[PDB]
Amino acid sequence: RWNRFCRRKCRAAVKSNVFYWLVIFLVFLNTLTIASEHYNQPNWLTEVQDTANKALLALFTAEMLLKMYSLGLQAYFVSLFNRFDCFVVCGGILETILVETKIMSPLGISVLRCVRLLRIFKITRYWNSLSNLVASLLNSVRSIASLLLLLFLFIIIFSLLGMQLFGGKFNFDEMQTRRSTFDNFPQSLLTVFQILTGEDWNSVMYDGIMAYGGPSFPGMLVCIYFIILFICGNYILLNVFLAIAVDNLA
Amino acid sequence: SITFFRLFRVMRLVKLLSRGEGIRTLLWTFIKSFQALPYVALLIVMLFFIYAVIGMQVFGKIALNDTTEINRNNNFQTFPQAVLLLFRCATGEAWQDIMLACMPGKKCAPESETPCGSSFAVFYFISFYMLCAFLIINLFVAVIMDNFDYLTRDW
Amino acid sequence: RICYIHKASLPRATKTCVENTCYKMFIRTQREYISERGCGCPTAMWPYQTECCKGDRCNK
Amino acid sequence: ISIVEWKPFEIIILLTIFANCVALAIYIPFPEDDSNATNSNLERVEYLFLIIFTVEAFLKVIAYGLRNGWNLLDFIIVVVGLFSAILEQATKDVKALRAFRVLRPLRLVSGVPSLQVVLNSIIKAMVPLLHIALLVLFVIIIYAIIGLELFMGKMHKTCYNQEGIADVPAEDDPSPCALETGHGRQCQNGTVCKPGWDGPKHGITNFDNFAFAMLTVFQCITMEGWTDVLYWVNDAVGRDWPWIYFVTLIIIGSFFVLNLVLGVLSGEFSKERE
Amino acid sequence: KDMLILVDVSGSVSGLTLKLIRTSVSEMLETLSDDDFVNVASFNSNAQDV
Amino acid sequence: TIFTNLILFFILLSSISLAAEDPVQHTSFRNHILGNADYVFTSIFTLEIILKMTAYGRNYFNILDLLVVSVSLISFGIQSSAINVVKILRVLRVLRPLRAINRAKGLKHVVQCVFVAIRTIGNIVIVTTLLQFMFACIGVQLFKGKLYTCSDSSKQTEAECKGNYITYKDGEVDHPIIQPRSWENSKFDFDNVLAAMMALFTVSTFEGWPELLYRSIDSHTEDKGPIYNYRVEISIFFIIYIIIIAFFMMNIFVGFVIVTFQ
Ligand SMILES: CC(C)CCC[C@@H](C)[C@H]1CC[C@H]2[C@@H]3CC=C4C[C@@H](O)CC[C@]4(C)[C@H]3CC[C@]12C
Ligand SMILES: CC(C)CCC[C@@H](C)[C@H]1CC[C@H]2[C@@H]3CC=C4C[C@@H](O)CC[C@]4(C)[C@H]3CC[C@]12C
Ligand SMILES: *[C@@H]1O[C@H](CO)[C@@H](O)[C@H](O)[C@H]1NC(C)=O
Ligand SMILES: [Ca+2]
Ligand SMILES: [Ca+2]
Repeated sequence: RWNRFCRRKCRAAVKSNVFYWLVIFLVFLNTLTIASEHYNQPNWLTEVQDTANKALLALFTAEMLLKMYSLGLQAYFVSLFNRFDCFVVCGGILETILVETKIMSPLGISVLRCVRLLRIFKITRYWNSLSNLVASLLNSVRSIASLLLLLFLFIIIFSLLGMQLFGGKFNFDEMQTRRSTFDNFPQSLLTVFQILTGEDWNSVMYDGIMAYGGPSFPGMLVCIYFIILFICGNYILLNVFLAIAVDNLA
Repeated sequence: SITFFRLFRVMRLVKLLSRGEGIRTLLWTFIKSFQALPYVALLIVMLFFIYAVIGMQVFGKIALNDTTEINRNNNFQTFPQAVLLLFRCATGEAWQDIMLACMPGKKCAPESETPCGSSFAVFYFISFYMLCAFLIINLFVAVIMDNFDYLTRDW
Repeated sequence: RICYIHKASLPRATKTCVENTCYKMFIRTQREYISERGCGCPTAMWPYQTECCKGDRCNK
Repeated sequence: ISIVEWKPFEIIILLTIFANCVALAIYIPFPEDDSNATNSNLERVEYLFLIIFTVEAFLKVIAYGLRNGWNLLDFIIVVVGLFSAILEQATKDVKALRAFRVLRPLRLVSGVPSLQVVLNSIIKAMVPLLHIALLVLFVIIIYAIIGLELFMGKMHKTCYNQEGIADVPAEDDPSPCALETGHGRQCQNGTVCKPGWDGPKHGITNFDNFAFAMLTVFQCITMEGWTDVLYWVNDAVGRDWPWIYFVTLIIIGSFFVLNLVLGVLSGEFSKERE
Repeated sequence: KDMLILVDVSGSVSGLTLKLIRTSVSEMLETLSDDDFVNVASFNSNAQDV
Repeated sequence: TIFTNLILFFILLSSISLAAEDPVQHTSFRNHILGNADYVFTSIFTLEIILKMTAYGRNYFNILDLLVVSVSLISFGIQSSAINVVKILRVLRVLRPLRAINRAKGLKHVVQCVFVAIRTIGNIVIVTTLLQFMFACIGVQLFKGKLYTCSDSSKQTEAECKGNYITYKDGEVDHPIIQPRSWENSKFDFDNVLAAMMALFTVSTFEGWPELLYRSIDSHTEDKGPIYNYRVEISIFFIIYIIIIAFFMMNIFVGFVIVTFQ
């Protein structure tokens, strides 16, 4: 009833140029604070980068509200990028429960706030294609998820068959304990993922051949598994990660 | 001599391969597209030349120690061998290991009169990889879009 | 008290110090060649690793 | 009985296949016949998980008269399951028949409409990439044959530490050598080296038959370890002409092959988009 | 003492584990004087004496 | 186009002269035939400027020509400190081939096409490097100093990992060999942001990443040794990084190039 000094300095103060251009400065400060850390840090850096965390979080949490009753709740929550900062601040004020027993440590959520550094990118050339980029990648998210789920099912099937064939057979008298095995399901999944990306796909094949006897007629027939895995996995990788890219980007 | 002359029969085999309308159409179109653009290969050639000379002068003086990733086969000690090393890095085999082997403090050849090596290895073996990837992708896309008219035809 | 500190790892020039811990900065793989001795227990960049001692010229 | 084939049966069967998949996920293999209690319970559960499929398959045949495709696949996995159960119970073969448990999730995935559609799209996109699958088959043949002519068994010598036959004592990486009058890697200081050696990598990687050289060419085409083979054929035959093989195979069979695949796929994608 | 060594010879100890098991047992029998009695058994779902 | 031929021959022949040198040796006959080879080239290369300078009074590629000829003009002298400055101008002789880019038409066309491609894909490159920085920052607070290990697996502290220990050849108990005990960090660590920026690049190149995965899996505490399969849920970091950066942001690069050229 008496907002004759509230709304005038609500919309015309959060969108009043300097507010932005200084929020960008504070975002750069936050990313500097989280980035400027290493192993065996000095005492002063550990103190300052721990003090400044909440010193910036309080200002940004206030900025939440200052922009909230300026554009209302509907116009605040409609924007997808607004909800990203919403989740960032929610996690920031939430991490002071699990800070008791580390778990997430200083959770890498303070990083994810640099997506609000693309605010500077906003005015850059063809930023209204980057918004279009994520727009398409989220509009076709159903097809993207279906393709990814089919690829994941292919990986799961070739991991189950992998652990059925070479389960508990990579146990030779040699001293080392090579970790590209098929013992558990996580290990089989990691091995299948490693073979699918090509990296050292010929080093697990040799183990598979040497485990199933050796170079021979029936023994050297299990390379068919690795060959089919490589061919089909690369083909599906192309059909997913290039169809998504080409379709959405075009 | 004799080993060379036993080989021709695989050419009759490749003629048998050439049999087929689709194979001939695809292959002839792609070869004519590749010949249509000979100035896109003289970018990768230039890149290989420049980085071979640069690496030869900077990082190639080390002794051929068989226990590291520089030996009688992998070294900068001659232009063909340097080109082979760059090709191996372009295919991405052990480029990080060669970068580590080019780190400074490696004993160099006694015939040359442990201060040998350089810290330029990171920049060289990262910039070469990125630039080679870009140039190969540019060649690929150029030859693809020169034949795009054939590629999408609705026979 | 005395351990040689320098920027260029090759010449290995001598510089004074005050910390009672002389370190040893070497590469993670080629550890035979010592890049930089000195004083204090600093942080090693890549590719490097540091071993820190209890006295002067302990690094050897 | 062709009235219970409605929704409840479908969702129930999908849940059964999903539970079978998770059961296979837990199963965990053990070296040389060992087993814990979980493997002694999952083998009991994968009897109800077989009775359910047997009951499902018994009604459909006397309800729908096997040619639906995925129905045929379900039938094969079911009959293999009963045969496996009978053999396991009567023999106290395990390796052979526990493999069809990965065909089972295929029958799972062929229940959801918008995953069958995606697979149909993928298979439809695979059809144009058949000439560029024939030309990749007729390169690993032309070069395998050439490798047969050039490097037939030339990589079977290695340093042996002259003082007794011993067993290939030369670093922790046995590498081929030569006979000085040859052109390979001389063991130089003593260590005269003689034939009778399995191979560079336990005998799996070498140009001996049309099988071990139709796999060595494939590895050098996927570019994962072609330098290791180049060095092995280099310091066993010489360093003059082993590169005109291993570089002309990758600038003809791994770039001009990855170029056509990308071109055809991009073309098909553009056509489908139009 | 009256040591009695039980050795797990089930399937899961095949490979590196058996090599260290066969060496560790060989090096605890060497901590025994002539005043001590020792036997070695093994179980693989059936107890026995090796 | 005679003079243009008169050069496109000489510059390329000078390039092949500077290519077939003697890397390892500083004194030889190949680097003396090619040591005094560049006196016919250097004067005729300089004379081109003299003939062309008085025809005008400056465009862009002429600056490159001036620099590539001044490289020889200066490296002939210099003297004094013959341990540096000569050692960088020796490398700076890699700009002779680039002189041919201007005196050969079509080469400018393809170079300009590549530079406009840079202009188109700078956005994707910047996004990829920003995500690299982001993932490095997350990984720092995840593997900060936990990737240390000792040569002896029975010690899990830098203080304890000292002195000597016994190593057995090929797992044979009858061949013991004394080795020292060394607290060695991983080849690709995560101690700071910059180191993670290189480790993640090597991961995205699909080279040596299984070793990093199976080393980070065994990490439990800072400044301590590894534990076999202590955490297997940490593989999700690498899986997500490979899916998002090594697959999505590279195929998006390729698709951008393809759709732009189409
Ligand atoms: C990968 C799937 C989709 C298709 C390929 C089937 C694979 C897994 C099959 C086809 C041929 C099979 C081999 C045929 C013969 C033998 C010899 C025997 O003494 C051990 C099993 C072994 C070595 C089989 C292992 C599994 C095998 C390699
Ligand atoms: C994975 C998909 C294709 C279904 C599973 C098919 C494959 C993996 C299965 C089906 C038939 C199986 C074979 C049938 C019989 C035997 C004989 C036995 O002495 C060794 C295993 C061996 C050789 C089996 C290996 C695995 C096998 C080839
Ligand atoms: C160089 O080779 C010698 C002899 O093989 C070896 O003792 C030494 O450790 C090697 N040094 C390096 C840095 O590889
Ligand atoms: Ca590789
Ligand atoms: Ca057991």
